[PDB]
Amino acid sequence: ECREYGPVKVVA
Amino acid sequence: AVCECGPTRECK
Repeated sequence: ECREYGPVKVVA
Repeated sequence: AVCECGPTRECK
């Protein structure tokens, strides 16, 4: 599952 | 986890 916040995107 | 911001990327 990944999340995108503004210009940054995280994946876990 | 790892996050990517623009052309650069960072973890933790």
